[PDB]
Amino acid sequence: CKPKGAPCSPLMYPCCTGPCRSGKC
Repeated sequence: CKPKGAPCSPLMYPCCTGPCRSGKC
């Protein structure tokens, strides 16, 4: 799971905690 500060994609990179904050966790 993508950690805080990392780039998240609601499609391919789901944040560990909570939803993707529009580009980052």
